[PDB]
Amino acid sequence: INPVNNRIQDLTERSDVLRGYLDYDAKKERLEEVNAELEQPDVWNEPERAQALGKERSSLEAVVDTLDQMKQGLEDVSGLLELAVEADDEETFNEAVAELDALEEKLAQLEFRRMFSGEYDSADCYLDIQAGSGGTEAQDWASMLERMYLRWAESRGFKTEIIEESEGEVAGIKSVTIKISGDYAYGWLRTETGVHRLVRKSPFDSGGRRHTSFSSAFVYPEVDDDIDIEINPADLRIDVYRTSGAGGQHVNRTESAVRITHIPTGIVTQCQNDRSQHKNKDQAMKQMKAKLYELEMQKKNAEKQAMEDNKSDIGWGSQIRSYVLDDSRIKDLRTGVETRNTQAVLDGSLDQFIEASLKAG
Amino acid sequence: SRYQHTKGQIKDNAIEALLHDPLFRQRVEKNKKGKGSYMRKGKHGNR
RNA sequence: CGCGGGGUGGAGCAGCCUGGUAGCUCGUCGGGCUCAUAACCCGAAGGUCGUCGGUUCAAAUCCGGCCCCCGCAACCA
RNA sequence: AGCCAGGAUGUUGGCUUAGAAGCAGCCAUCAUUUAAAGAAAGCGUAAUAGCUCACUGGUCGAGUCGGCCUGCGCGGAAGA
RNA sequence: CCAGGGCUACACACGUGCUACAAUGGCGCAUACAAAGAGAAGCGACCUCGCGAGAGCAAGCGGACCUCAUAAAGUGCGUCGUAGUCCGGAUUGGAGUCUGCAACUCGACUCCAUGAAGUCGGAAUCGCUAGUAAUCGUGGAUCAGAAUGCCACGGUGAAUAC
RNA sequence: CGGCCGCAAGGUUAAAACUCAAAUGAAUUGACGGGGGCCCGCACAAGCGGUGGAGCAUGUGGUUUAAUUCGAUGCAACGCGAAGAACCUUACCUGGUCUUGACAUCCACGGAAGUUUUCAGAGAUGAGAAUGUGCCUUCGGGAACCGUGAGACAGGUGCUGC
RNA sequence: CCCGCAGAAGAAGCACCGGCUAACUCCGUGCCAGCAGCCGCGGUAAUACGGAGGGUGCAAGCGUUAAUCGGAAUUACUGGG
Ligand SMILES: [Mg+2]
Ligand SMILES: [Mg+2]
Ligand SMILES: [Mg+2]
Ligand SMILES: [Mg+2]
Ligand SMILES: [Mg+2]
Ligand SMILES: [Mg+2]
Ligand SMILES: [Mg+2]
Ligand SMILES: [Mg+2]
Ligand SMILES: [Mg+2]
Ligand SMILES: [Mg+2]
Ligand SMILES: [Mg+2]
Ligand SMILES: [Mg+2]
Ligand SMILES: [Mg+2]
Ligand SMILES: [Mg+2]
Ligand SMILES: [Mg+2]
Ligand SMILES: [Mg+2]
Ligand SMILES: [Mg+2]
Ligand SMILES: [Mg+2]
Ligand SMILES: [Mg+2]
Ligand SMILES: [Mg+2]
Ligand SMILES: [Mg+2]
Ligand SMILES: [Mg+2]
Ligand SMILES: [Mg+2]
Ligand SMILES: [Mg+2]
Ligand SMILES: [Mg+2]
Ligand SMILES: [Mg+2]
Ligand SMILES: [Mg+2]
Ligand SMILES: [Mg+2]
Ligand SMILES: [Mg+2]
Ligand SMILES: [Mg+2]
Ligand SMILES: [Mg+2]
Repeated sequence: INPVNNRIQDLTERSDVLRGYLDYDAKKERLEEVNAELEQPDVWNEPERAQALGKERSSLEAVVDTLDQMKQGLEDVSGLLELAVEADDEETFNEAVAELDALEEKLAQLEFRRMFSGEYDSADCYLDIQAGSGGTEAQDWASMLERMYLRWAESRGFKTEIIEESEGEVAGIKSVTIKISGDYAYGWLRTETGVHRLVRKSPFDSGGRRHTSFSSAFVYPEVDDDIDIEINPADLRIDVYRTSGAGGQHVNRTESAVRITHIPTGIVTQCQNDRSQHKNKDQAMKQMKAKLYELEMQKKNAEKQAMEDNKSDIGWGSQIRSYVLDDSRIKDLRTGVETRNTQAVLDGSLDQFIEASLKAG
Repeated sequence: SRYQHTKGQIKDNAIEALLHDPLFRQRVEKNKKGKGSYMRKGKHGNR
């Protein structure tokens, strides 16, 4: 028919998922309820509420006001060339060409919303893939799931770097660590944390029967340059006193010992090893430098442990995709995308398993 | 609703720690014919 | 801050003392052996010797500074 | 130096067409109505609103103001 | 339904084959000795042209009469005399023939030139005891053209089994 | 654990909670043994000639790619299906297109079929420009072919050798 | 307790259906959700899951837990090794 007009029905294909997910009718209808909330004289007495809302109304704009104009252009961009192809108006033929860029850039305005989820989207990330027990079949599938994403990362233009590796005793691997390098590395693979599921007839067992083996693929950026010891002497109360006393008249007179008490925290750091106050100062400053940074490593782990506590209670909800190769069927159990193209999946056909997975997530 | 796994504390990884839980153990299907496909009575024993 | 030794492939040790071409076991990689793995047999690759500077025909080597590691010392009051 | 008037015009001026609208990081320094007005010196309010100074006239009407070179002082200066 | 590309891609590795490392050999000339098989929009002698692959003309035969199609090793004479040699044959450049709408990715063959690796082959491993092994040549199925593969026939013809 | 005994090591008397739905005995049919007896095959021994080394043909795993079609992938896959990928094959990839359709039966309507040539395009197709008319006693249609149309369906080298 | 009403009028549910143990097949879910007393069923043709059709077992009562005994001659004197 027309590659120009079918492209419009393909922008429609990208639009309808966003129409159904965020509910652009109810997402629109939410705005008029908060217009009357904001249109009020007694909203000045809660300025924090209005400041939280004054941009919240604008957050609803770029979602609704983009889609509200987007539905109008579907008939408009298609109907422009439809009248231009009849009269063969070559200028009007070229007029609808820029019209194809009208809604697509608006769709790109929603692409901001697609990548809005995240604070390290453009950061480089790691691809850590651990294998389940499963005998050797799970060892092989970790390798089969390695090259699943290793073929895909190079299929899109991302730099693939293999940092760590651990091979199988018989065949396959055990736990490989790939570092995907480039911009938007962690952004696309953010929806890849979670266990993957394989169902196939295992070739490793002699009487080969259908094994249901699993593999997990946890990703994380691990990119930082900010380390704060907070050795600022506005803190760190210094207390100097004299030792126990074994060296006669001298050590009982010299205030050699020293204590380092942190002002915000309260941990004390004493040192009375050497004989000079100048020498015990640097050692007590060193031990305080250790005990303060090691307190920071526990608060890093405390927030990390509470982060896992929202993940350990999930259980059988950490499964991502079901690769049932006995009947040649793929099941993304999160969203509900079924595909019958397992030979093409291993090439890295997961673009269908991202557009459905990431925008809805 | 909340799955009780068999490890008290969890450190550094959630999804990977659950991978070594008996929830995600290997499931081997007992074949209908061949090796390890003998049954006393099976599913309906009428002779 | 003192004194002595050390930093050599992925690991552990040689060689430095008295300068030129860096070695051994394990590991890694490829191929055989076996139904398959381990092991075994065979072949090959891999380190400018912590870093910088100086001297020298030539620096892993001799000297110096710094960073790092270990041991000793850190005393009479 | 005081006491009396104005202190405007487009301009809610382009942020990226969430909010500083003479006022956070925004840019740049326009031309006219002209005794006179900087798209700005401060306070202020999510923002505005509002009150003064910049600059200019009337008026009681004379010297006055800002630096530099220097003599001698002042504050900084709390112990048994 | 349709055109072009791809199944022929290329740092690597393996399996199965062909051809050699030479003198029981290569090359030059003359030349002896077979079986089976295929053939009609098919195979297509004699003759002429060409260094050739073939081109032109063109009977015979759908068949023990015709064509494919001089079988090659072998034999005799001569030469090279043990070197990367006249061993070996890949690769590439230039010039052509056939088939086919079409030979570029991607054909077969010929011609001229070029002419690498390879000098008896690590661990290890395979086939075979009679006209077998080894070694040489021809045909057919497939097919417009396109094999060292497959299938099949024939020539020469061992060694050892205590 | 407590009691008795012992120099000690321990001996003796002797539970429960919890957990599984089997533990065990003799015998029987097979398979297996680095068990025995007997026997066979190129299995070994005795030998000849090859493979792995070198170039090339072909297939495969990989890697790559828009795609490198799918399948075979210990022995018993790897010159395998393919007795032959320049188009075709072809199922693959990109792009261009048609959908009750390239192939099939039924129905109504309009026309014998069929032949020649031009324009646009990579082609599929679209638009035309000339021409003709075979069988019966239905002859206002049956028998053939072309075209449009809706409804049944057509189609699949799509999945499962589990 | 006995007589009268243009009146069937006011009165039927509950488990189970693989075997033990009377009683069969289709849809929906695909080792997930669930069933259970025991053996064990569910891995895309389930009579064992869920829901319907029928079928059975009982019935103003059924079904499930709980307790004792029986089956248990698995405490055996009757009656074992
Ligand atoms: Mg030396
Ligand atoms: Mg190895
Ligand atoms: Mg030097
Ligand atoms: Mg003054
Ligand atoms: Mg002073
Ligand atoms: Mg004073
Ligand atoms: Mg084609
Ligand atoms: Mg193939
Ligand atoms: Mg080729
Ligand atoms: Mg001779
Ligand atoms: Mg001639
Ligand atoms: Mg000729
Ligand atoms: Mg030659
Ligand atoms: Mg030549
Ligand atoms: Mg040898
Ligand atoms: Mg032929
Ligand atoms: Mg034959
Ligand atoms: Mg005692
Ligand atoms: Mg005891
Ligand atoms: Mg006998
Ligand atoms: Mg198949
Ligand atoms: Mg073969
Ligand atoms: Mg298409
Ligand atoms: Mg007619
Ligand atoms: Mg016609
Ligand atoms: Mg079978
Ligand atoms: Mg009645
Ligand atoms: Mg039940
Ligand atoms: Mg049922
Ligand atoms: Mg009882
Ligand atoms: Mg008894």
